[PDB]
Amino acid sequence: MQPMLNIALRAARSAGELIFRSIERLDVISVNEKDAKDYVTEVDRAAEQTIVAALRKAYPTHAIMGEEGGLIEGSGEGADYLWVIDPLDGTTNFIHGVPHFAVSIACKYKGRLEHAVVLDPVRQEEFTASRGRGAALNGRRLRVSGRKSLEGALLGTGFPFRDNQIDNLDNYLNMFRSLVGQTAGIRRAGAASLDLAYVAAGRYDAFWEFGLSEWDMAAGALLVQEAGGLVSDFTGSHEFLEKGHIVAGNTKCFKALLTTIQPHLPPSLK
Amino acid sequence: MQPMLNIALRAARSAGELIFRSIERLDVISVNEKDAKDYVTEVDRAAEQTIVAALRKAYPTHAIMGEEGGLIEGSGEGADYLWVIDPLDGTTNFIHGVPHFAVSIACKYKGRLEHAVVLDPVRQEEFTASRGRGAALNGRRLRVSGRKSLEGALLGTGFPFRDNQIDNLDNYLNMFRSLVGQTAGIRRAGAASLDLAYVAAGRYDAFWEFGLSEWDMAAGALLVQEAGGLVSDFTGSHEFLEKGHIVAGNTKCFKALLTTIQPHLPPSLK
Ligand SMILES: O=C(O)c1cc(O)c(O)c(O)c1
Ligand SMILES: O=C(O)c1cc(O)c(O)c(O)c1
Repeated sequence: MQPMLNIALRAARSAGELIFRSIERLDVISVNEKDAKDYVTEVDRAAEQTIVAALRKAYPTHAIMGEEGGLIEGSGEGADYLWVIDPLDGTTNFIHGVPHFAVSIACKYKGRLEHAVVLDPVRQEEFTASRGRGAALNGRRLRVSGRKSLEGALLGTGFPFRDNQIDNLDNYLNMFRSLVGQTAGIRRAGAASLDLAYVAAGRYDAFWEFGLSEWDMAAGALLVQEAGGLVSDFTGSHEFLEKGHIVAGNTKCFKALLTTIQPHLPPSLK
Repeated sequence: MQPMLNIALRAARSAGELIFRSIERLDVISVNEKDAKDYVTEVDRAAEQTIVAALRKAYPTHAIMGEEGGLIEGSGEGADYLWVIDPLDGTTNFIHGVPHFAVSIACKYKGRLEHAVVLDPVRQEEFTASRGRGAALNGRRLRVSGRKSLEGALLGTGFPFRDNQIDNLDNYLNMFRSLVGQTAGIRRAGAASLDLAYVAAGRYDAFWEFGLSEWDMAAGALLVQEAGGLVSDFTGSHEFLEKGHIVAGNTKCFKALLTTIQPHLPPSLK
């Protein structure tokens, strides 16, 4: 891999080790729900510090973006590079003790995905990719599935909003209803980055979600493109990071899933 | 532990080793669609034989009822024991290469759940219980969560039915709609056994599903009861194993989920 992807990978590993070590005290701390959520914010910030420290040791002039910290611009040539970091994808799973969550690290050069790490530290699954270098899971070269249609497909989605609102719920369930009929299953495991990784690995045949922020999609999107898959927003265009709505799949199941949800979209998602 | 639970646990381990070894040859699947389902049948039958050989080595007079093999009756005093086995719960996940599935073994004495093992061989998480001894995860005592209401709750569910048409999905989504309300999330992960285990561990606050077979509910239902939790069918009665509909939770989330679904059941599930 590129030295840059190796540094992203090593960062993701250190953060995942700290997050992994952090899940034990939760069931002990879980008795105070608000104090438990405060603790998870603190674990997330410790994970962000671990990632940023490792990245900035190799590239102190790069720009960095996170949910909480926002955009910190670079300097010189480094102004062109942007690290998009989600230190813990699947915070609801994490607070409940559900072992399915991940560190997510993307590197963008002039707005285009260059490098991606999605790291499951419980299963110790390291998903990696660089633009034009392909995708891998623990060093095994990854490829999207061969499935030709939604019949007998396994699809993923989520509902990533921090409150259950009826407009988002109605539109979400409209699409869900329309998408059940044929599939071998529909999966809601609760971490967008792992869903996109699973499409890249051939474990899922397609994935769709709206309401996502860039840090939840960026790495998974490169994994899927480098796996020979397709990624778009709900209009079929390439602004999934900016719009928050994404369809990702193998080529055929991507097209069928994108076409299937259009009749159910409000103009908001068009 | 009791020798009988130890034998259950050892059998679950050997089947998990075989299923784990069987996931590597998949190369995250998509070989031939038709060949893949047959492979799953082969893996499941090999695993059921591995479990049954350990069960009959220790207890040759016990009755045994498997997902593959169906019901084989016992003899003498052994006739009082029924082993209810799913050698691989989460077959659709397994065939796609999604690493979330479990071996599930219950033992019933005179109609009553007596022993339970649910084993996740990827995360190597061994959930165990005997009537009156409590439940454990890798030997560590389990207790259902403290959450007092469905507000910020995490729910588990699934809908394995695929009819020619969307009627049965409609009734399922009637229940789903009524249950979203104030919840933090719902999960659709593909293995009922692990969802009931997750209620028993405090990882889910409650769970509901209909169309389930006994071998997928039996072990998880004892895990929940021994974790201080509640199990019933969709009417609030205790015919979940026979009817295929089940609600499991901590005290308050079990009651609130039971209350919320009552108006939304079809006469099918009364
Ligand atoms: O219940 C859901 O719709 C759901 C809940 C979540 O908290 C979540 O992250 C997800 O991806 C889906
Ligand atoms: O078919 C099943 O055993 C099943 C299907 C699901 O959609 C699901 O979430 C689950 O826990 C189990």
